[PDB]
Amino acid sequence: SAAFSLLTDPRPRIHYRINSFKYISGIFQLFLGATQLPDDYANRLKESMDIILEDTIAPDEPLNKLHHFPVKDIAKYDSQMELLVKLLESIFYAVSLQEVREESKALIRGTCNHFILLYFNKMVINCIFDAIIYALSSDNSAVRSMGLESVQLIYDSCVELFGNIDCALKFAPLNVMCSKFIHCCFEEPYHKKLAGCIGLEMMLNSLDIPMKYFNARQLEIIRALFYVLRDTAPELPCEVTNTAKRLILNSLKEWN
Amino acid sequence: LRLLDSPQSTGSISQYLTSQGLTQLYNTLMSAD
Amino acid sequence: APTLSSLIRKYAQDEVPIRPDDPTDRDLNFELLDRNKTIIQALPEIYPHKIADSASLTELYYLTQTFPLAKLLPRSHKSLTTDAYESALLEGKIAVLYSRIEELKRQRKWSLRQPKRFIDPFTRESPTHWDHLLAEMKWLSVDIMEERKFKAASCVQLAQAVSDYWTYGKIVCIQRKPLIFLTDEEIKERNPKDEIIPPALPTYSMGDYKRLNQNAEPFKLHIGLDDFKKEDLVLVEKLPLSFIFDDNLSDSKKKLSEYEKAPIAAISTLLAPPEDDEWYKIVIRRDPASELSASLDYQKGLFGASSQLKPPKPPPIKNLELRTPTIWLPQDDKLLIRYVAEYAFNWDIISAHLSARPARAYVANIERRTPWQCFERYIQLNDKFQFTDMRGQYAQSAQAWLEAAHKTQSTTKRRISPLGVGIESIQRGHRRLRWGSMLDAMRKCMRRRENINRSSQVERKHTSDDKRTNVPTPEELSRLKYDRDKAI
Amino acid sequence: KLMSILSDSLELDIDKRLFYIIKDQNWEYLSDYPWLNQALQLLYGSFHLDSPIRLSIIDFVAKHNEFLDSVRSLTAGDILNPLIDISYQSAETIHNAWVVVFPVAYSAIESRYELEFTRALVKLLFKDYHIRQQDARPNVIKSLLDGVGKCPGLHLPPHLVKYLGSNYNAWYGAIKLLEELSEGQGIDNQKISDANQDALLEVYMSLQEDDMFYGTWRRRAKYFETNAALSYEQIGIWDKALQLYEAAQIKARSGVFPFGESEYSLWEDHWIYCAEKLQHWEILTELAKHEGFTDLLLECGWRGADWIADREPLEQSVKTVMDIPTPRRQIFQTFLALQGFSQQKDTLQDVSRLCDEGIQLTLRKWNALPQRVTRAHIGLLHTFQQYVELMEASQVYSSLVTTNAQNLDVKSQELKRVLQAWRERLPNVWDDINIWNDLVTWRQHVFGVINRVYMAYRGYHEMAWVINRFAHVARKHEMPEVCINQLTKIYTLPNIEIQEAFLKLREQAKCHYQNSSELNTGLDVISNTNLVYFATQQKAEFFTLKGMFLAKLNAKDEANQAFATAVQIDLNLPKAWAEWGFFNDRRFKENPEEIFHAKNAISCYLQAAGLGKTRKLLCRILWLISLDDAAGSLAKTFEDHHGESPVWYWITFVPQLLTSLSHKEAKIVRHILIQIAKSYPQSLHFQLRTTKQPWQDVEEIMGILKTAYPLLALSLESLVDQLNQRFKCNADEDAYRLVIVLYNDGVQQMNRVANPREEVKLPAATEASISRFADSVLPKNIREVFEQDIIACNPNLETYISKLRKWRDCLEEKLDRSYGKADLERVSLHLSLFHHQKFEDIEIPGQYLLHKDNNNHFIKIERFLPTLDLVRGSNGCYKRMTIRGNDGSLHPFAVQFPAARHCRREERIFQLFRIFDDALSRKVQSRRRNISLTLPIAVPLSPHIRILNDDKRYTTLMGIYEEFCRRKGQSRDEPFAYTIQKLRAAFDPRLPKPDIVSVRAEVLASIQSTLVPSTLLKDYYTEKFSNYE
Amino acid sequence: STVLNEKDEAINRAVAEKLRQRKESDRGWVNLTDDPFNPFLQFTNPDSILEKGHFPYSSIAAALFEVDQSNYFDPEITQLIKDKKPLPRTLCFKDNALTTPLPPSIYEVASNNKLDVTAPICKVRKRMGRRGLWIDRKMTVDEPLDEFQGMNVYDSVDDANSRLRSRFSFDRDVPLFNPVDPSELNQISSQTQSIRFGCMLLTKAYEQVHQA
Repeated sequence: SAAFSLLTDPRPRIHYRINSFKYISGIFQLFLGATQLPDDYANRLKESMDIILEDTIAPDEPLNKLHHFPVKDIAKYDSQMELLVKLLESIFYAVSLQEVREESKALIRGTCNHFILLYFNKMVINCIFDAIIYALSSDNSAVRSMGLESVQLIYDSCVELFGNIDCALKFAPLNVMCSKFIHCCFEEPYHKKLAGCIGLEMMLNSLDIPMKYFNARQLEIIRALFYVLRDTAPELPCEVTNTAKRLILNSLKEWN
Repeated sequence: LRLLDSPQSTGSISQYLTSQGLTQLYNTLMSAD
Repeated sequence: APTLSSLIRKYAQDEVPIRPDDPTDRDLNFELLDRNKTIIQALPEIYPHKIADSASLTELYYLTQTFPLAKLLPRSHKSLTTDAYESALLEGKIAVLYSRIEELKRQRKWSLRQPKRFIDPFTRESPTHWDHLLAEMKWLSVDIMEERKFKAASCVQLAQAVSDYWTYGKIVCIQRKPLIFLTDEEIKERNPKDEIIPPALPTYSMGDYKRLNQNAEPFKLHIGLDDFKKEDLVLVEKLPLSFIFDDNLSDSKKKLSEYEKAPIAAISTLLAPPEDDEWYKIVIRRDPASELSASLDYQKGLFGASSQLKPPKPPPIKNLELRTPTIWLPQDDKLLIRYVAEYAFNWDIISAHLSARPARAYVANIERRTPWQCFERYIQLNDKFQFTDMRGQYAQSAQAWLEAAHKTQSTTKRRISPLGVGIESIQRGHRRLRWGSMLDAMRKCMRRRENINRSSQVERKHTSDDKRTNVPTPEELSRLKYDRDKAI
Repeated sequence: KLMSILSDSLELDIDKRLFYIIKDQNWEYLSDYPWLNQALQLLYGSFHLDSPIRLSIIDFVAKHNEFLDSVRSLTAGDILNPLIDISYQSAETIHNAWVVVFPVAYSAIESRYELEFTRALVKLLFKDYHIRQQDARPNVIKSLLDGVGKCPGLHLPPHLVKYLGSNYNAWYGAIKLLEELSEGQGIDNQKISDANQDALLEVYMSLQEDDMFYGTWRRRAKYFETNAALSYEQIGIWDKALQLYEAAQIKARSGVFPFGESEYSLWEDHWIYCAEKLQHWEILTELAKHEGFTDLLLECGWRGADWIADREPLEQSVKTVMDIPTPRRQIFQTFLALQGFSQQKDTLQDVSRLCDEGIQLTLRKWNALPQRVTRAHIGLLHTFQQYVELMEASQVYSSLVTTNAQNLDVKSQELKRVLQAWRERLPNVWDDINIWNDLVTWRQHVFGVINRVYMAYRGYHEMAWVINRFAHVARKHEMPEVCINQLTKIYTLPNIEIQEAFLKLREQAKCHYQNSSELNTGLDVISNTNLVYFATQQKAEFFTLKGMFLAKLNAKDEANQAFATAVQIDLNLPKAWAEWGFFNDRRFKENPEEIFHAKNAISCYLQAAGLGKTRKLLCRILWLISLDDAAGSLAKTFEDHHGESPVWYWITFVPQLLTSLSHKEAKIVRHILIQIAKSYPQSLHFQLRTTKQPWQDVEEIMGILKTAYPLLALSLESLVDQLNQRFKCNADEDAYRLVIVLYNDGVQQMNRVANPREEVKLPAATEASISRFADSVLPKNIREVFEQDIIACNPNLETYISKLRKWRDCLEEKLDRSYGKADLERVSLHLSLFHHQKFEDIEIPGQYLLHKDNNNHFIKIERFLPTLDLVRGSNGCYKRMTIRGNDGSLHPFAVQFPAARHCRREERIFQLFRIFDDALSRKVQSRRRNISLTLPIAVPLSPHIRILNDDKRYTTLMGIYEEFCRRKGQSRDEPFAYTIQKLRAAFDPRLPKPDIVSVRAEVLASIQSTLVPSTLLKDYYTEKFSNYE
Repeated sequence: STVLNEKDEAINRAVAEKLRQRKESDRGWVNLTDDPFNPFLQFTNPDSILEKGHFPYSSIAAALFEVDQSNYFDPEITQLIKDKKPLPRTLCFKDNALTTPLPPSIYEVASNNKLDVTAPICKVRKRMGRRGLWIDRKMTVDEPLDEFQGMNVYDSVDDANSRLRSRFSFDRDVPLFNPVDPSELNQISSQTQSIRFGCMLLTKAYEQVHQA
């Protein structure tokens, strides 16, 4: 609890801030080391992509009852998820410090790869996107650059694993990230709206031309952007309004 | 038993409750020497 | 997820029983602790190593029936709880069980109560020839049975060794020694060692034993080294030999049947006397001396060795001469001495302990105990006090205050220092003699309440009546109110 | 470097390091900086550095595995060293780490050395250098006691724990340590248990948590008299407690039963306490003088003798008791200084200095108390008011010194300003009467001084005002006649104004009328004993009281005449109208329907309606109009009654009025319903929509509500329609509900059957229900179970119950498979867009059901939150919205689609208990403890949809049982299986039947012993709540 | 403090009545009702019961305490069991030397606290024999037992198992469970017997409570 405040606060000496980041990263690595993937990753992964190409992985798991995996302490699970999200938020914020930047970057790329692998494994039968939205929401330029590079690495790793853009987007967390951005475009806080808008901007500009998918989702995108235009009161800064207007007037011309 | 048992008592306080009874008791106990 | 019927069927399938002689997760966890804290006890199998405390059911019945709880529970003035009713039902069960026991005993149908049986004086005195023959009986018969079992075990072990040799190869064979050939001239002129104590196999004989019921390895069928790692040697040498024919020529003596010792005839299954197979069980126990408290043992660091009290002055009050003496009873003096010896001279804690009153107590002026009062009383009672001996902050202020108090006591006959009085001469402010003034207050309270009662009574005794002519219904009044409202 | 040296010098074992910390270190710097950090470093020195730390395309895989290998091998240094370096900045980390670590280090201590460790810890706690650590909030002692409490088996002395908790802001840790040993001890431990209870009672008294204090005495005490007196005192009545203590002391001193000093000290002290609360100051004066006490100042000067006179004894007493000063003594000394300043003996600067010192003392006392506001802070708040108003009084005295000769009007403006400021600053009614009397008497002193200086009238009219207010407050406490009599006698102030004297005489006459003497004498003395003098309202009130007294007896005509006289005295006075109406209603109830006094009763009720707390009159009006009138005379009286009706106070009685609309009182209730429609539309709109030639009138008021306020009607109907259409249950929810109903029916049939339930067959109704469930439900495990049950024409009850339980479990798993969280926009676009398109303001539904009196400050809806949460409930899954308010406070709401057929009865019971709560939260004795009935707020949107306030964290006891079974691993239906099997096996046909109650009791005892332990909730809330506070 | 005198006089009355009972009964008869340990019972210790509140009550829960190996004792042995005297032939060994004989530990059948006596590690005798000394043994814990066209009788594995199970079922090193319980003699199951006995006891306890 004091570690979060000390990492955020610049008044304490940089030594204590570095120690607090080390503590936070140690706790996060401890959490990450629990959900271990199967050791034989290569052959099992190949079989898994063959199965998902067969497109029958999901219905096979449920029994006569839909839920077959027991769970315990659902409230404790929710608290653990919240703590994990907050720790990853602190990890993103730690990139601003010059002494932390390199190890924070290495850890964040590693956890990005681990999260994409874990999502693939689960789909064979999350919470990274919330921290991603926070990082895109931050005012500090370095945090925004870290978030943008992180989402770029998400797409790069996805296209590397699946091997092509057309095959990846079908069974990737790209659709889930799209839905998360669209939903957070509807959120009440201003900074969440900014994060959602900038994420949609990069997804519609820097991504490798998946025009058919965005043409399918154009109606939802238009409605979300009009909502973010409506909700922002004029008294607040107009960066989100300008970004939304630019995105609308470019995207609507683009795929139509 | 320690919690639920109360020592017994006798109803000899009917006369002592009256103010004159208290005067008599006070006089007797003060002059007990 | 088992179905409901599966659960109701399972509870009717009895339960696997755990024998009394079986590790039940309540043990010493083996000799994990030090050897010096463990003691080996060798008890005969008849007697029990562990016994549970109990008191005779007659005693329990009498103690419960001297004052039953079922009389108290209806008369309760405090909140009840399930536990009280649990205890009441349990004592009721005690009472009914004892009543049924007594009813069975009265009808002379109680197996535990039997007439004493006659004993022949002649038999118990001297041993006849037949009884010695029967001692030799038991001994050779146990010997023959154990010999047969041991011979079977040894022979099957030898056969298994031959089979192992014929499979893994001459590896298990002996390493061999050089052959000492002698010349023709030589013929021209011409465990496994030491008091061996071979054990014997458990009793399964032949048919079951080729399955080799073994812990993890072949058993020890010959132990001639006799050391027993030097730990079990005393166990071996000091165990009584069992089924002995002659009791080392100690008088004559005679071993009788175990059913002959018991005056009871063992007419019930519960009344079976011990088998007396003459076996010793081995159990390890925690040494009682280990459980005893012992002095702390540790190693000092850089410092802390002989780090080592002093009575610092508590903060004295401002210099004044209008105080009132605080009288200390002998019990208070004893408590102060015991606390000061024990409470490490922390005057705040002593003053808190002596002035602990549990019910909204107004402290009398005489009886109040502030830390300065405790310090003054301790200085007075010590009588070995020295002014310059004292060390600590507040030293000079307290020294000046004490000097001023002594000077005032010398000049003015009034007493400032606390003084002690015995229990005979209880003074005005003490708790022992509150009752006089309190009863005065009680009497005045009764007087006030009687004044309120009697004065109210006569005034209450009055009466009068009035005519109800020209009573007006409320409806006329509502109309009048509306007319007034219209006017305004 | 220093820590490395001090650590590697010591032994690696944790127990030896703990012994070194507790026993060897002297902590030379007197704990100015919390040494727990150094102790924590020394303890952590024993930790290993080998990383046991755990809880509880080919190229890409190679890179990820390399990263994972980097993640692993995380040594304890990478966690501990950052913790060591960060604990320096903040003390909360030190406290938390010590609480976490201490029990584990203690566990390493073998039982052989336990006594030495306890003695060393006691010696460490007893050292005096901690006295400079009082101010730090995460101080050393709090952490030490918390760690001691966490580790079982360690028992500190009781009074030491009491002192440490009291003086170092460690109250709740001390309470935990005292309560752990107070109960669950052997008979040989009676002495230590008694000492622990004594310490706990000290702490409870200190915190002013007097309820648990009285409870602990009533549990511990032995004599019956002590128990009865303590209970009567706790309830609030004091005279009977005084009498019981009197009897107890007399019995003890007469030797009738054994005399024990313990609880005899309690009898003495509590008798003094009840005597001072009952305002027996004059009696206590001689007791204080004879015995010597600290309340001699409290009663002799503060309420008896004047401070300006006989100053020397009071000064000597204050100087004598000034040792170990506490606030109240400082108020006494400051009051002495101020009263001296009145005589110009003392300067104002001296008074200011004394007030500053007292303020510092009270701040220190406040800082001693815990952070959360408890009942103890009430006295300190009263003391704060005392100091502030004392400074105001000092300024008043300074202004008053310059009387300006006859120019009194120059300073009279400032005097009136200060007095009017004082008159609006009073303690609440539910405050203890001691505070009220303290404040009243102090202001009596101030007003007396102002009177003395002031020797077109300038006088002490505030004297009588504060006395009258104190008398009213004493009446609200139901205190006996002594206090009110003393107040009334003091009201007739000597040398008072003629008008004030007449008012005091009238008040005394009214009090005598309340007594039996004037009532027995009659109306000549009850209401005509010179009470009527330029005060028509007082005469009317006295006449009403006399009429009520007459109506208490069988004097009906006399009561009617008295009520008529009271009404004629002042027609505007409402209380006389209400009393007359109640008397008329009593006459109507007693006499049969042959006399229609309801004609007058309803009229006087209607004209008394103009007045808060008028809901009783409206309820009686509705009841009266509900009963028989063949000619409808009461209807005409209601219609002909020209008195205005309070439209706002009919809001609460909207459902009963709507129900009565169908009956013969339609022509009566239609007008009031129309009036309540136009003025307050939203409160009626929801109920009127839900209730939809009876229905023609409903359409008429609906049209009226549409004509006026059209935007409100449009917005509300749009919101309701969207909520109804967009929110619906899936077929899985219906199947789960059907399975739950079938399982409940089967369980009831099996358990409630008088037969031993030895596979008893079920009737054809069960087979028909199983077939219907199989046909209706979608193919799944539940459908298969239903089909299997329908296959057997007459299956055993056990088999059907098992099949239904399996089906319900499968349906529950299927329902819980879906994620609870969701978004509002996808499920319903309009709700998320509502706040943009809303035309006018809307208050949150259900606000009008409360008992407020004005509509001005209602919370208005701002925006629906986009996060819609799905929650599984007992009846089934329900959707939870989250409506934000205008003020920014969330108002979670649950939507129930199935609802129930009996929701109207639930709403009516809710209204009744809300009325009881409103009446209950005003009485002094009930409000002093903050008692509330905490009913939910439920408003019916449509005949099939209702919404009730369902805040998060509501976990039913069934949920607690589910969590316990899930953690332990047992099946939920385990006790039911146990009970059914034991009951079936008990009834063996070989021999006759046993007693059903006895076998049920034994089965319950077995279940408690084996399946469900008694300490279930305690363990759950012990693991749920870590900090003992 | 008069309650102390009341309690001590109650104890005095109880012990005096016990003395008069034993003197009136022991003359010509042997009475074992008063002796608490003489009909010695080696109760089982099931771990199913966890709460452990009022162990005598909860007749079903107490029924898990099946009695095993009932035994009778010589009155002198029972007297030694009372007080803290050691057993006659106890041999206590410490540091390869004899010490003073130790009394049996005292354990609470209810309380689950740690006790200072473990399970019997091994059973052994020391018997001289014609070859020389021997140390016989049995297993302290019983084995699980049975660890191992029309078919011909020789090939029938089940029949051979039946032979090897019946032949080794009456002279085992450790006897079978064979508990001494009244269930078999009542022709009804142990569950029903326990439930109905608890029922009868509880009904009579309630009628006794309602008597006063």
